[PDB]
Amino acid sequence: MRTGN
Amino acid sequence: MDYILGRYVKIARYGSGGLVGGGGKEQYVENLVLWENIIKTAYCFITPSSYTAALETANIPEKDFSNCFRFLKENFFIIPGEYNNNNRYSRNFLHYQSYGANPVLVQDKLKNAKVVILGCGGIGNHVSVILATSGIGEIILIDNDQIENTNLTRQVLFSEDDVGKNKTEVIKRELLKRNSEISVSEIALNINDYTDLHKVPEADIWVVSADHPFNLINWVNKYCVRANQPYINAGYVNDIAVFGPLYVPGKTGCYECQKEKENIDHKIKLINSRFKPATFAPVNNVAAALCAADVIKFIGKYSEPLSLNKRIGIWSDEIKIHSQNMGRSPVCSVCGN
Amino acid sequence: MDYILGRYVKIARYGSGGLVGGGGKEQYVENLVLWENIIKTAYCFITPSSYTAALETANIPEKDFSNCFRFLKENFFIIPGEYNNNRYSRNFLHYQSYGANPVLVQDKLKNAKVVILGCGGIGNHVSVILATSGIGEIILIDNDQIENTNLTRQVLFSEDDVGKNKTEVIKRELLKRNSEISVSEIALNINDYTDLHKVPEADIWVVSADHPFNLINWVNKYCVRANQPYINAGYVNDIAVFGPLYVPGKTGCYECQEKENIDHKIKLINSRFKPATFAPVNNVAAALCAADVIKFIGKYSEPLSLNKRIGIWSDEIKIHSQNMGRSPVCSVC
Ligand SMILES: [Zn+2]
Ligand SMILES: [Zn+2]
Repeated sequence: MRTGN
Repeated sequence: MDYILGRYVKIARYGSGGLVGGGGKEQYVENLVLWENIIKTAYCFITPSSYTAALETANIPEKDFSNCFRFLKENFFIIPGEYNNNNRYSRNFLHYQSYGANPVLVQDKLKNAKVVILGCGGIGNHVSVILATSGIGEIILIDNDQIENTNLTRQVLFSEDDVGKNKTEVIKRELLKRNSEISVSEIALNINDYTDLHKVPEADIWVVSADHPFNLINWVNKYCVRANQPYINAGYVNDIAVFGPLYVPGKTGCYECQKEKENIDHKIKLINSRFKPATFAPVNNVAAALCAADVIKFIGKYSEPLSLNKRIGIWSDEIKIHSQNMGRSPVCSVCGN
Repeated sequence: MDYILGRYVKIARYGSGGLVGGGGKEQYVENLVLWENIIKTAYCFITPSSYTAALETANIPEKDFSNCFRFLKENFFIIPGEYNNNRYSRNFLHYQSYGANPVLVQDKLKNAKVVILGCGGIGNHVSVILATSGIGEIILIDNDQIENTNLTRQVLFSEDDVGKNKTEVIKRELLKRNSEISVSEIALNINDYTDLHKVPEADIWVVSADHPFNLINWVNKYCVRANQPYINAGYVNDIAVFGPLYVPGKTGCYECQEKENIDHKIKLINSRFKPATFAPVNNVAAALCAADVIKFIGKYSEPLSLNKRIGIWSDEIKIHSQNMGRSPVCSVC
């Protein structure tokens, strides 16, 4: 949840 | 000035009193006397009736019937008789009605909408089918990639035969095969630099789901902040479905707002360059569905899209959902002071 | 004994140290030095190498290394090189990320029989996910024809299919996507508790149907008298719902946890009920339902809905589960 989608 | 009980309200004796309506709007009323009076009032509205024509058939005091009426009306358990007009999008109508909206009106906004799907991999595949079948007028498919066999896991619109063909091509074929009343178009393009974004048309909203390169999202943002172009991001980080933020020019926060030495730094770069998402249909689909729900709301304008000023994440290996704040910041290097 | 780093791991500088891993396994490391040491040993496994080797490879203190190895191995950021071997290729990193041998998981699935009791919204979605994931055999159960008002959620149906039998179309569309699977159809609709007997035996029953209303109560009691696993899935208007996943002798079920004037209106109003459908809600319930089936059969991870009925709102950021574990005082078990 702390990076690309 | 007629009102009618929506077919989506179900009642049920519960605990002391009872429940009225189902879903997010479900109300629990503890006083049995009141709950029963609400049931009596609602029953008077099963057929399109005016406040008075309904009170006359009620065997309760005009004061109570009135409090019961106010209850039903604000929760949209009863709606204007006009909001009930066989159509192919008939199903969705009850949904809109439950949010105090005019089905027809909403449907109308969707038809005159133009939506862009940037990157037609797993996310854009599901988003486009939801939007297409829901009544979105024009869809622009932007992807210059080819279907492989390993893609048949989350890309619901593909059959093995399609292997070798263009994604944008197969999607359109499959979208029109499900809804011929809408128009679909393709744009052979792949956002490599920041310059390529100028090649994407203007539209109500941009659904950005492709995950390449690492900072693709950051260019779509930058670009869209200056282009006054609305957009929504969707995807995943392995097992976590993620959707949002939903960027809206002048009324929302952008992606960058709320934002390694010598040898170690090269090791960092090699390991990441070696990254390949641990894709999984369930995760891909949850991300796509909720993204589409937000695009229909943003365009239908009948309820607030969830991902406004937020990056939401839904876990798959544990009951958990969590959102990161992304509200407007005056101190922003992309759209600040 | 070779070990290889997973492709699904990522790393980044954050706050004081950094993040290792992506998704639910993502762990934040405070000590900037411990972080740096974790990436240093991970680096020795981009290409497969045994423990001993990597150690004589990385110039980090045998102490700090051992720690980093176990860390990476316990979170499954590093797996047995044999687990790194195809059609179901993109699903292998997922099972690998849970410390399972993808080929063995991919095998349990191939040898499973799943029944889809309801081929509407959930049925369609659950059905295509299981098929493209490799569920060997799928039993499609239903007795209804495709309509125009359905193209909204049933992602498999097209305009040109309107009128045809659902099971017929779902089956065609499935074999069309995964030609190595075995599908079948049974023209049937559960109208009474005695219809369930007509339903085959299988690894699991995906109870999607929502007609009659008390169909889930029927299935609960019947599946207990057949020691049959099933998972309920659907929605209550705008709230997606999946679970509980019933497992004989391991979990609980849907049973554990006179003023004639009003009761008339009540029944009359409830009989006019029509669900407020919405595809996004439909899809979420089906996606998660399917994730639970794949896990239940692959044994690599715990299904989320064991002993629980989960609800995912759509007009609000919220997920909530109603616990309902085993109970003695029950009308079924
Ligand atoms: Zn900003
Ligand atoms: Zn029980």
